[PDB]
Amino acid sequence: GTRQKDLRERAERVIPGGMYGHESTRLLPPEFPQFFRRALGARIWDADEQPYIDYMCAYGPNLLGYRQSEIEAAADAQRLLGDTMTGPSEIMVNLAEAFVGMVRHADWAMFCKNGSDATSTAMVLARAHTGRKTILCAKGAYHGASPWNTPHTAGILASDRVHVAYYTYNDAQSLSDAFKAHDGDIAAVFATPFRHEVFEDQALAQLEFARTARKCCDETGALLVVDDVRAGFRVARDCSWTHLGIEPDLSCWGKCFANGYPISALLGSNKARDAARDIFVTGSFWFSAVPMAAAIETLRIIRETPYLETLIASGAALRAGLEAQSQRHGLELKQTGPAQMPQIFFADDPDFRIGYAWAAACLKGGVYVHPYHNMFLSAAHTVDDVTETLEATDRAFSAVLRDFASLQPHPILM
Amino acid sequence: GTRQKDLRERAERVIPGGMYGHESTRLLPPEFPQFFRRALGARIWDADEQPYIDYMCAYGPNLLGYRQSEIEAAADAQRLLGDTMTGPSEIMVNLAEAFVGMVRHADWAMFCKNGSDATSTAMVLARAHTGRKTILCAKGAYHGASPWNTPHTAGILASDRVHVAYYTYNDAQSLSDAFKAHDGDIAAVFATPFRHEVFEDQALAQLEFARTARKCCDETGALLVVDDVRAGFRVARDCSWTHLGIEPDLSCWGKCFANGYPISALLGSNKARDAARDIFVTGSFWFSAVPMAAAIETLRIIRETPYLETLIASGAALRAGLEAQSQRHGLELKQTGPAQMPQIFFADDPDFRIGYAWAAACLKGGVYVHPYHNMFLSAAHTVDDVTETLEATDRAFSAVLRDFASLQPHP
Ligand SMILES: Cc1ncc(COP(=O)(O)O)c(CN)c1O
Ligand SMILES: Cc1ncc(COP(=O)(O)O)c(CN)c1O
Ligand SMILES: [Mg+2]
Repeated sequence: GTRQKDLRERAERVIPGGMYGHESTRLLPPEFPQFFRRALGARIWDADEQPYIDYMCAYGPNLLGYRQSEIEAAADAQRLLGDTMTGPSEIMVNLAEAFVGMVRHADWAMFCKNGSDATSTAMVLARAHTGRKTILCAKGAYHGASPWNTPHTAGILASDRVHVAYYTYNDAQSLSDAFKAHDGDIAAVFATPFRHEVFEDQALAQLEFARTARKCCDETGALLVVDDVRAGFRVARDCSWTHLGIEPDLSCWGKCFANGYPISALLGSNKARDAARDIFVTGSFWFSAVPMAAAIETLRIIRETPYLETLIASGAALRAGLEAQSQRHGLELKQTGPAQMPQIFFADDPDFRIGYAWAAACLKGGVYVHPYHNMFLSAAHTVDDVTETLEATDRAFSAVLRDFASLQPHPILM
Repeated sequence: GTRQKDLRERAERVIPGGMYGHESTRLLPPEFPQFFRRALGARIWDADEQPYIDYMCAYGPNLLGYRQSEIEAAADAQRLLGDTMTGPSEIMVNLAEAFVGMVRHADWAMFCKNGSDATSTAMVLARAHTGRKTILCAKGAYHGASPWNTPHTAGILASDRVHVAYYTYNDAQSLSDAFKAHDGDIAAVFATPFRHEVFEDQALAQLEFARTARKCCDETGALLVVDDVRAGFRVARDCSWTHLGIEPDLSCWGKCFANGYPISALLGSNKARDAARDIFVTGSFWFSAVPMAAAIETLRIIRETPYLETLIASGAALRAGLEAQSQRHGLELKQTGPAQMPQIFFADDPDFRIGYAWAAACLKGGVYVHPYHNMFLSAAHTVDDVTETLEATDRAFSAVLRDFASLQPHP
């Protein structure tokens, strides 16, 4: 609309490319809005005041609803006291106690801003702890956008990641072999708790893979690092490997544990405490109290309320509804990963032209779904939201069938 | 006091060493409180409700006073709309226009969280722009706590910084020599706008040094990056090298441009725009609107009010007062760098025993000063605050003289 077009014209002049990073719409159909005006519960409004039921949950942070009144009350109370001060607030202690108490593997916490801050801290910690160099990551796994791990390597030197080595996710043989390929020199294994990457089907972690990670780390003294920045608190009320009976040495957390306030965390066992004290990591904003107050109230709600069961039920209902609509319209889906963090692709759609068209058509019905990145459910998504969503998705399936002969892949994608 | 001691005991159990990073009190005298309860204007209150006139300004962020009412009203207005959303707020555009408008060398802005995010982005951008490897930094200059730049190297590999090379700050010949030592391979020169580092006297940047940096960059196509995360908006209303007449290609900003709200920025000229589009930098929280709304209002106040002149006047008064006071007591100071971001050391105090004792004695008088790290003035510090500060500093000078024979360095 008129406001979006003005904003895009202006943005291109003063922001490289008009926008950047994971929230850029550059690889989405052109009808996706870039700039928003407001948000509440499970909904966002674009600059032209069109509402969307939001299945990105702000790319993860919106766990409980935008402007959730209890979290905003806790943030308000802390803001009357102080935020970014010469030292941390006393409540930093309360937050570390609360987080450590919830995470069975952890005896301590460190707070930072970005999830990338937490994964980088984990990497440096493991090198200090072991005196070894090699960090093992799954090929194509996203752990942040630092030089060591950013997925797109313009301006990145080989030397920035020369001591990162790779294994195939969910392949126990591949991981075992990676330990032996750098025999005696493994500082850490990083693993996301499931496979959650762009343009790729999701897949749950396999027990044998997770056991092999834990066993090889135990045998060698390497630290097991679960990167829970994305899945944290939508799989479980603890580390997302809890249900596999596999406890890491370090876990990284972010996005949603203050329901949108900027704070991330490294949780660590006592095994790793000395190395955590030896490294030097910090930032201007890492000791700010208002995000910590929001985190304390979010963690309370996580502990004390059926938020998790609620958002999973909404996810499951959406999944079932799309399966049924899929069969009716003759357009097979691949719905993968947990229903509460779903990847929803079309079968037999290798250039994504079908998925792109369908996602764009859902916008016209007031639904924001994503053709290449996993989605997310919030505890604020209602049974009514899901019913209304499925009316939009029905029409989107019809629009894709109607326009099927004229569909084109995204040019920049191509 | 009692609450501080309970908190340190509890902290030790659930946080490595009870605290970490630049706000840890580990290297300060033991009477420095680690944990605080509240903050307002130029004052902080510790966990035992003792007020201090605060000369750290939260280590830079507090430019206009804690809980500054206009910035909080602007933050409130945005919070009723939305903060961390599926895309940025429309106000991201307003913020970029405002920041670009204020910064003469800049045509575009990118926003992030940490100052370290901005400096890292500048590094990657320069390598993408030039296709070269070597980043030149001043020996001992702090640009963040990433693997490539962190000052303490536990867990850091040689390979993390093998393409960072060093020059001597304020030494034009050293910088020129460093270009030639990596001939045709310089991606960027990073410089803080003055020397501002721990345990060291500060020094203003020399014109010939800055001109050399600009000229060597111009000749080689390397990018000149001014790291203004610390000094930004306390030296000038533009890049802190504005008074030298030297414009960088990139400048890095953070700490105070949203008066405590967490947001940082890379500002760049069109020369660097293509490379800025080519690199991939992002974060979950980098597109949040409320820090951007605080930033817009902070930047307006910076442009439209005499905040700079106010904090400079306060810094100048404090410096002249301490000069006179120290001389009366026969204890010479080294007050270095800008008066509004002062380093206050004692002459002939190589193990900091005197400065530590003095700084500790200031706490008893309700004044928070730092014996090894530069301090900061805010526009909320008043003439009466300086007068009251000087009463406490006087007593601290007397305390140091009384206990002089017994002073011991920090363990
Ligand atoms: C000049 C300079 N540059 C970069 C940084 C990094 O900022 P942050 O701590 O917010 O990551 C700092 C922080 N002291 C700084 O002083
Ligand atoms: C699993 C995972 N780890 C780390 C990060 C990095 O977090 P941030 O973008 O907040 O720096 C992300 C962000 N997508 C993530 O999904
Ligand atoms: Mg625990």
